Amino acid sequence: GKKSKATKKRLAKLDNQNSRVPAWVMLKTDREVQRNHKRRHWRRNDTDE
Amino acid sequence: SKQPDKQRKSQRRAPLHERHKQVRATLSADLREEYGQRNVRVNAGDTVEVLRGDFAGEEGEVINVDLDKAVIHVEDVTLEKTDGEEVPRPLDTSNVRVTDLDLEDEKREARLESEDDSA
Amino acid sequence: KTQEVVSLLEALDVHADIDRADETKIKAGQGSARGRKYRRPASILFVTS
Amino acid sequence: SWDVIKHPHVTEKAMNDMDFQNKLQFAVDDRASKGEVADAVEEQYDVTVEQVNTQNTMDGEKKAVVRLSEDDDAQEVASRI
RNA sequence: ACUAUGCCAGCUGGUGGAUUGCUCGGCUCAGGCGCUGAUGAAGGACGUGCCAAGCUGCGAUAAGCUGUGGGGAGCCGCACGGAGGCGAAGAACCACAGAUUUCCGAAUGAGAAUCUCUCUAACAAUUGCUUCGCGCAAUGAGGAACCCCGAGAACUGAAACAUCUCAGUAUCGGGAGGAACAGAAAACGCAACGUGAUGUCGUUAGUAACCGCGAGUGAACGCGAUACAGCCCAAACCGAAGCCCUCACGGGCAAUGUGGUGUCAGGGCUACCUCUCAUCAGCCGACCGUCUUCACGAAGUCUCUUGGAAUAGAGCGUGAUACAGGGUGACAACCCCGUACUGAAGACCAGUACGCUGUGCGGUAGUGCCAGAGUAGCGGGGGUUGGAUAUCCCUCGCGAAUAACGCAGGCAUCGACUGCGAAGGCUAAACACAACCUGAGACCGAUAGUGAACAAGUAGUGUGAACGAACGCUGCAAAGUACCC
Ligand SMILES: [Cl-]
Ligand SMILES: [K+]
Ligand SMILES: [Mg+2]
Ligand SMILES: [Mg+2]
Ligand SMILES: [Mg+2]
Ligand SMILES: [Mg+2]
Ligand SMILES: [Mg+2]
Ligand SMILES: [Mg+2]
Ligand SMILES: [Mg+2]
Ligand SMILES: [Mg+2]
Ligand SMILES: [Mg+2]
Ligand SMILES: [Mg+2]
Ligand SMILES: [Mg+2]
Ligand SMILES: [Mg+2]
Ligand SMILES: [Mg+2]
Ligand SMILES: [Mg+2]
Ligand code: NA
Ligand code: NA
Ligand code: NA
Ligand code: NA
Ligand code: NA
Ligand code: NA
Ligand code: NA
Ligand code: NA
Ligand code: NA
Ligand code: NA
Ligand code: NA
Ligand code: NA
Ligand code: NA
Ligand code: NA
Repeated sequence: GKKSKATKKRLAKLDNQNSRVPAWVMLKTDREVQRNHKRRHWRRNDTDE
Repeated sequence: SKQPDKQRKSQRRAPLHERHKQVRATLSADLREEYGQRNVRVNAGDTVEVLRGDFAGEEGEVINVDLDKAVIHVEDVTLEKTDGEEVPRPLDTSNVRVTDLDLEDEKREARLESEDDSA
Repeated sequence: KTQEVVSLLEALDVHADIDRADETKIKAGQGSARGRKYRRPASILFVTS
Repeated sequence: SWDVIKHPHVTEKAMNDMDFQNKLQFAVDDRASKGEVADAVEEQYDVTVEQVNTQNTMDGEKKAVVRLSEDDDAQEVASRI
């Protein structure tokens, strides 16, 4: 397909949202924060684009 | 509120400037007589005596005050970690009594001596 | 002053009821979660004009 | 109210463009055109801009590849900042 | 004495997460308060941190900038890390006010799935005024329900079913406000020598009335309360004496009538008598009360015993206009927050009441000068209602009178009697809801209670409309296990 610039920004963001919770955030929180629940796989999941 | 859930909430959720009142400790008889106050906001630099718990009877200077956890560190009141390091055993201020005051700040001293104000 | 009333009651031989009522029961059950933790005996009714 | 140049884009590919091609790489505002990039780069670094190539990337930013004239030396300009 | 594969019951250790205990969440009641938006809201998108994935905050000045007040020796959100910084030049934090506030969005120059295009140019569209120029303005969209105006079912009940019922309900269209709507009688009709705007609550009463007279349906006047408030035009008679914009000049409106008078206590006119009271337009402008926030705030942290820890037991003391509730290493009025008392502020009551300025009320006699028409009323066809020959409304047709007249008093006509003046208009207060603030509880207590105590409208499902979980608890203190194999 052919993406627009806005679509491109949105896809970019979804990729950024796929990061892990940083190691240092787990230390800062005494492990109260571990999993990223919005974790998305390209195959198994589906975006809104 | 008379309701216990509300009372605890308002204590845990109190904004920073309302937490000073959670770090207060009773004054020694002498200091009570001197400033006409039953207790004070504990400052780092005050000297304090431990009235309750494993450390009761010990005296020492106050090294740290944490408003968020409503807790103080007192010199030499410590626990030994597994590696041998010495770390503070944090204390609730209501287990503690202030023997000496750090008066180095004009504002605090003024409030202490005021009849109509409380430090 | 409350203490004045104490002295008077002591003089009237009646103060022991206040002593009876000075103790609180921490109640069995979940009322404490609603603010109903405590109760105490009833002692003296004072009727004025 | 937005600035044109966000920051130099520093990666190995950027270094090769700097060393071999006399080009500098920037993260720039995605609202900026090639001309605006050329101008801003000239004003900030006191150089002469020959050519600008642009890309909207998958990081959500615009990347500009700015080739400098022979009177200017990219590695020298980059070493200042 | 042997016996495996096995059976039943225990024991030790698992698995599992019930139970008990706990509550940062719910549920429900109550008091207060209540509109936002073209000066671009609500909502959304995308950004924004030293490192930053989520949430929160914020907007290219981006977990923030400024001022005043409060607050105070700490702080750098949730979030306990590494580094580093800020704060006595008074930071953090709180209140009020201001600054900044990307893109989409009613979305408004035009187009577009949050981007783009151009004559740096646009209130698009509809509309009022209009210097006829988008020059000055208006509308649009949102909001938890509440409110008003329209459109309007069916399951169901009648033990079938058609009128009836469910029900003017669900749902749909339009629209207002902090409340709305109603409202100063062409009323009532305990018929009176009586009541006196409207809403609401209690009653009248399951009464009158409707109805295959089946099932069902179902008021009102009055009374007791709450709160109270009464007014302005049109016209007669006057006839430019007037209004709007602009600092001003000047412009616009207005004889198809601006303005004065006047409004059943009928008014006007003529001639009198009398008053400065009513009304209306203005100015000032609160107390108290209520809701919320805040300041100050008494008295043990003594002895022995137990315990890791006294908030336990025993002993000795103390305050109390404070023995509500909470926290603190276990049952705490006296350890800490608070609580009683007293005091301060803001908000609502309210631009209200009181006060004041201006205006001038009213009476007699005379006068057929004025007083709202497709109306009142009648007929045809429907809807609606308890409204029955006597509800309210729509539609087609017909159709008056002029106060010396007209309408009503639950069939029609005529007379009498009593009430009242339609076809112009405004109107405070008492009442509805619950977004928002706060308070409360013989409510639930993590399969309960919200779908949601946790990433909750999250994860996830569906092309979409829409659907939609589960997951709470180390410990007094991380002392969160160094060193060695
Ligand atoms: Cl009556
Ligand atoms: K009205
Ligand atoms: Mg990657
Ligand atoms: Mg003082
Ligand atoms: Mg039980
Ligand atoms: Mg290209
Ligand atoms: Mg547009
Ligand atoms: Mg049936
Ligand atoms: Mg039926
Ligand atoms: Mg039948
Ligand atoms: Mg009905
Ligand atoms: Mg009636
Ligand atoms: Mg007039
Ligand atoms: Mg009907
Ligand atoms: Mg649940
Ligand atoms: Mg399907
Ligand atoms: Na996919
Ligand atoms: Na960047
Ligand atoms: Na409100
Ligand atoms: Na983050
Ligand atoms: Na803002
Ligand atoms: Na406009
Ligand atoms: Na115009
Ligand atoms: Na039936
Ligand atoms: Na049937
Ligand atoms: Na019927
Ligand atoms: Na304590
Ligand atoms: Na008709
Ligand atoms: Na009548
Ligand atoms: Na659970």
